[PDB]
Amino acid sequence: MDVLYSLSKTLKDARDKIVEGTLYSNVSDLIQQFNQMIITMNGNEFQTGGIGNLPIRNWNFDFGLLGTTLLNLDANYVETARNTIDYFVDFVDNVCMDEMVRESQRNGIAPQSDSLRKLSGIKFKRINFDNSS
Amino acid sequence: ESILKKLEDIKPEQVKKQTKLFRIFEPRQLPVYRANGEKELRNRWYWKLKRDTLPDGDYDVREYFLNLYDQVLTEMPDYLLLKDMAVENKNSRDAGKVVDSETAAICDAIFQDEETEGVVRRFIAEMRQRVQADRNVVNYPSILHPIDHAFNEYFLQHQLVEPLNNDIIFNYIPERIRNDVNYILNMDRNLPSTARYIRPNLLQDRLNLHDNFESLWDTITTSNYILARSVVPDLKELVSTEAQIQKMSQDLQLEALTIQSETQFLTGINSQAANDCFKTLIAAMLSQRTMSLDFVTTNYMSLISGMWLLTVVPNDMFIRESLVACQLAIINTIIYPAFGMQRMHYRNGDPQTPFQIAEQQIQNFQVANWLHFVNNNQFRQVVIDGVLNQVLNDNIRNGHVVNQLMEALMQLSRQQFPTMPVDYKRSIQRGILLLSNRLGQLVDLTRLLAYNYETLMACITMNMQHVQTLTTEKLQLTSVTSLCMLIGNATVIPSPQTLFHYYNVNVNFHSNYNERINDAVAIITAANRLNLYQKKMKSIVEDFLKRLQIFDISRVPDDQMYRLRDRLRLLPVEIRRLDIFNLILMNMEQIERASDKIAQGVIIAYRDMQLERDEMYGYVNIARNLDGFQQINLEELMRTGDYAQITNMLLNNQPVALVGALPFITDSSVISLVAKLDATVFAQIVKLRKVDTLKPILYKINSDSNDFYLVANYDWVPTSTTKVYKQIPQQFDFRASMHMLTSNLTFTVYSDLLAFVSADTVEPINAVAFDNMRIMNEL
Amino acid sequence: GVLNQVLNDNIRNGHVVNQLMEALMQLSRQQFPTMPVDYKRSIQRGILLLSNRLGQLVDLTRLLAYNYETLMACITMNMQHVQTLTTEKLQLTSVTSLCMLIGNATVIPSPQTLFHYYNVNVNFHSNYNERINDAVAIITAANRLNLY
Amino acid sequence: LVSTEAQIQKMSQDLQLEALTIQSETQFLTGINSQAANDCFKTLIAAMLS
Repeated sequence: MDVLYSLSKTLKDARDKIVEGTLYSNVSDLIQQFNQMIITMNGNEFQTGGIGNLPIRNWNFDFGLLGTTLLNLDANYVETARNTIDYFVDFVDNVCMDEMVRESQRNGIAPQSDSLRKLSGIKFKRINFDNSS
Repeated sequence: ESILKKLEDIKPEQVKKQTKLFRIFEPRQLPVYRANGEKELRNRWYWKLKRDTLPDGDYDVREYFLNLYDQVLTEMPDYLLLKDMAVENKNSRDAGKVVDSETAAICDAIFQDEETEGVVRRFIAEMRQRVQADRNVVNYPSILHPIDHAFNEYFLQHQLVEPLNNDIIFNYIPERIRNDVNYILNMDRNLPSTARYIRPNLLQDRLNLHDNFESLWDTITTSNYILARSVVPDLKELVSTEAQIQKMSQDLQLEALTIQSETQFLTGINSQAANDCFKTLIAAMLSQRTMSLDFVTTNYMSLISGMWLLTVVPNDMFIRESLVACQLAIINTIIYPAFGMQRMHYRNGDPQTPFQIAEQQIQNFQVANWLHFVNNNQFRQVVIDGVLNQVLNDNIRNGHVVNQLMEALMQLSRQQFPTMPVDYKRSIQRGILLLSNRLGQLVDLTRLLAYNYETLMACITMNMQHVQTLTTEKLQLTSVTSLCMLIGNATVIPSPQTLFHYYNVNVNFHSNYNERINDAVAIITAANRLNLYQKKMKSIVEDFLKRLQIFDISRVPDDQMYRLRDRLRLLPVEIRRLDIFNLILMNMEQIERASDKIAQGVIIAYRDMQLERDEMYGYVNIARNLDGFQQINLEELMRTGDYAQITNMLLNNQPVALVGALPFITDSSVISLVAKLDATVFAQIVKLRKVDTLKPILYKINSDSNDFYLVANYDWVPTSTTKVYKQIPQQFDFRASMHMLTSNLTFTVYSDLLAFVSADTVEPINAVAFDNMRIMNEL
Repeated sequence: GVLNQVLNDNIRNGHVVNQLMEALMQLSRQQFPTMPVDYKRSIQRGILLLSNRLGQLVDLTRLLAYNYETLMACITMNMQHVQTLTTEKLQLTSVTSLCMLIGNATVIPSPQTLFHYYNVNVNFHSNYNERINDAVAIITAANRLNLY
Repeated sequence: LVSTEAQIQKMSQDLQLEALTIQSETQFLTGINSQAANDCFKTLIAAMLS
């Protein structure tokens, strides 16, 4: 949950902050968090399940890091970031839907979807950051 | 240079060939005796140790088997062709062959022996080789002891040669060289189906010497730097130094009567410095050796060239103090005075570099943007073809960063320098003009550096590790200025032969490193598994480092060697070595029990026990096992020196078994047995509290004994109160010892694959970079 | 019946050196925020010079403690701890020599050395007691004989 | 004991004292030898004993 929340929070920060013309210092820490998320997710295969009518979806992460070279973000930078963010938002939304439609009588607080169970592994703890909601 | 001689003298790996079957046992004739101890007319063949040289003491026996493991690893071949070992069997019906000549000698001795049964002679007469020429296979008869057969069968079934063809030779070239359109490769031989080669072991560093072994890593990076220097191509058709100095003097308007900063701009401009800078940069990035910046702050040309250098080379390649000094000089001599900013008061030890502070403080967009690029220009770590590499930014590789630097420089030239005398602005403008008169050459030079770097990087086999090294390679900024002022339009790329040489040296070093690691790991693991607790392993690591050939072990402390030992001890053993050691572990008890020099122990009972009957001894006071007796371990007794228990047991005549590798006396005297001399040899243990002098009596009573009539004339079965814990030899069964050894009939092994490849370059004027454009483009 | 000054068991088995190692490994990873970087590198590399001798330092601590305990077994007078007027001056460079140069060759007191040390301690203790008794006897005799 | 030459060179290479600006470059590694190590061992054990 904390990892899934951190992924969504990073994506929301990227959507709100990676905008044309913005100082790189406005986004430096966000870029580092985002690149850490990319590093952690790269090479991991996920499946969001087929319960009910939710389509079975497969997710592969082989993304390059976001650049650090611009003093102000230009349109090319925003477009590359937008592409990566769009894939990640699709993944997070699908994981959230796959978790919401499942329930358990024995341990209903624990993750039920397979992807959220995988994201509970220690390797993904690096993604975890500000939990302010 | 002696370092280059050491690194380029390393040979790939000495190929071991087997010339004879490995043998621990041989057949041997022995007299046999009837159940009553009378000698039979017929003899019997028994397996014996070929070299019965086992020591006294269990610890020394385990040491002996570590030495045997080393011997077997020495004798284990890379490949084997049995026809080289094949010799005539003179009694073969078909006049066929056997392996090895030792087998032939055994067969001859058995066949000629009058006591040999005719069935054995028939069997010898049937021993011959079979050739399957279609499959390139041959089978030979051999006579081997089962343990010998296991060792030789393992050698035959685990050879290191693989089929070799033209496709394999071509694929041995790194993929990036083959994918380059600047190189054309050719062959003139069709290698046959019988061609073989041995793959180098290019595993990536399992010791992680780049982590926490800083002296050793400094040595490795120094050797790599020297080799990279040797393979970096020399610059051709540099601008004439005299002509360029004349042109620069005209641009600078040097005045005889005035002391001018611009004069120092000419300092240290010559082709030697330019070539040295080129080599230093490429070699330092190839070896990931930290560079240090040497410059005079009064040379503003040095600072402008330093701006170019920090644009193109990622700044982590520089030691922090020198980078900070260069950046601070650039800020306080060029940038801040240009914009009228107060001189940067920079603190030594600041978390930020001067360029980072200036980027936060500079309101001009082009200058601030170039500063930000420098502040964030880094190597990209990428695994390519299984090798970790440090890749440059694409805008460095196409030379586009030079344009950003030139934009910032043009912005600086346009500034007013409000708080400066006008001649100061004139000096800065003159230095910038010297650099900007060669913008096309600078783009070409950046592209050439990047291309040579990545082409030579394709030849690197070990992971490129980015860690600041203990010592640096000094780079003079005047040399950077020479390279910027003198580089022409002549494109120089590594020769294909140079690339192959560099790649082969890297492969030789990598393979040697892996093979020495495997040897050290096998020895360390075997020594632990043999419980050699008194063995200090420093010698093993010292041998390992010596065989790596690049370190001076006299400079390596014992603590570092033992840290290396700890890291090696965690690695798994290579499969062939592990299987050989498993075979030795499986069979060492049997090999030790075959020795005629030692017994496995002695049972002191205090009751009459009949001597056992065994054809090769007659009557013998041997124990096949220690069942029904308390065991005192002699090795523990010798280690602790505490003799209370053994002294009490001996003084009280308490039956016991003293267990451990012991030498024994052989006594064939019936009178000596009747005198009960075997019971007299233990009192010295109590007298002196030593057991390394213990030597039990092994009675051998038979018709060769002088007083054997007593056995014969009294229906008396000899009895003793002591027994030797010992095994009897196994009979040599000729038919059961025959094995068909199979191998390839014939093949040829090849060492240097790239010798079959002839490679040339396209015309350098038409050599292209990764972006398909010519590397250099100036008229 | 003899008071003894004994060590924490973590010193005797040398386990606490690991903790020291841990601490100084942390110190080798620290930023040293305002420190000039060459000096920081030198400090961290010296820290690691001591750090990378963890096995030798554990062995040295165990050897020191074992030698201390074996020799302390031979002491017969109470080991009273007092801050003395004068001290033995110990150079930290000698500590550096011991820490950087100790190998893995165990050295323990010889049995004859232990017997000699114990015999000298016993002789000193016995002589001390006998001279106390002689002095007390003479003083009490002089007083009881009224030798004012 | 570890060879004084080897350990001294190791310490000098790691410490890079020459490259520093320490007013006492020579004094840094003085007093590092087998005699000092043995004296330290004796001093520590004997001081605790007494």
